[PDB]
Amino acid sequence: GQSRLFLLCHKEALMKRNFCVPPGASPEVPKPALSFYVLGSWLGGTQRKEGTGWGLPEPQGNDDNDQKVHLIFFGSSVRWFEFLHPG
Repeated sequence: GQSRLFLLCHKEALMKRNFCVPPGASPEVPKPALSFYVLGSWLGGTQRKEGTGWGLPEPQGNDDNDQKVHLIFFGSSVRWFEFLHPG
């Protein structure tokens, strides 16, 4: 198994959105779909599964880019909406 920790900062609303054309996909306009995304900051490197528990985190990437990530939720992952809160 693989894991990574992140701290939630702000959560957008849940509404119908029109996705972008995927890179290299067919030039067909996507149908509107229910989706939302959150903005969160990573707290460390990737952690590898170690039996029941998890191993020590890998060293954080020496990247000058800000430790910020966008997590786009859609499809069948929309069920996590009510379990996410800032802080």
